[PDB]
Amino acid sequence: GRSIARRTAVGAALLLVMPVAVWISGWRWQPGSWLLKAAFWVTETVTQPWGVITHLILFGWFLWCLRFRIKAAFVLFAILAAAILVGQGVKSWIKDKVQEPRPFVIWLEKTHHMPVDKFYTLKRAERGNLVKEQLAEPQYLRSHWQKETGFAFPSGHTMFAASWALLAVGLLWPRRRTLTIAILLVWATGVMGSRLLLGMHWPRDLVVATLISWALVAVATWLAQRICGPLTPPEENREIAQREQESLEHH
Ligand SMILES: CCCCCCCCCCCC[N+](C)(C)[O-]
Repeated sequence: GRSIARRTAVGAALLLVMPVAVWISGWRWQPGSWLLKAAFWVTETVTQPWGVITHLILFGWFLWCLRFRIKAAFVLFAILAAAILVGQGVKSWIKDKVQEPRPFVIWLEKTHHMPVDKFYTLKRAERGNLVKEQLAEPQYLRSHWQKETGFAFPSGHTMFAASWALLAVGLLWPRRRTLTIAILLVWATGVMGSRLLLGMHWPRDLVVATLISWALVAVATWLAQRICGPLTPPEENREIAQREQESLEHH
């Protein structure tokens, strides 16, 4: 019954573990040398460029594991899509009220001799264009800081990876390759870590995207299940049991 929502919850909490830990810890970012590249790979698996690859594969794969009760599965991926739309809607809509530095911006204004008092005594958009110019004077990492922003926004990356992971844990505990759960969990954590290491986000931001991710996934499961039909074990109790007893077979 409510079991999904239990697991989902637990999942959130689990994924809340690392960032709250970090958040409490007083850690700060600064230069290093090879980690940046791996973290950049991990974030690039969510960036779109590519993709859109991870996303589709996870989509279809989920649909396989989501068989039987697949009637709601599509509904589910529609709801998620809907909020996704809603998402890009709000994102693009307000870039006004942010006014917050990204971990690297602080180190920058410092390193570049920019009185913080004066730094915020200046405008709003001019600040951003100045961060752009200060960035202009590794390379790909610069490309990423430019492409992203001066101001820190919510974490899309976190939200996406975390929503996937949450979906994974929550709506399947009854096994289709539990490797999928463990992998989405570790991967999600890896994206969040990727954001931290790259001077992209403050730990609180990660915590919050994980929460948003939680609420989104929750509302989506409850609503998709409302109309019509849940998963729940599908007949697939017998089929999953049939795959379970195949584990001890050989003889
Ligand atoms: C900065 C990018 C804006 C993203 C818009 C909001 C995204 C929330 C969608 C999370 C759902 C991920 N999922 C489960 C469909 O894979």
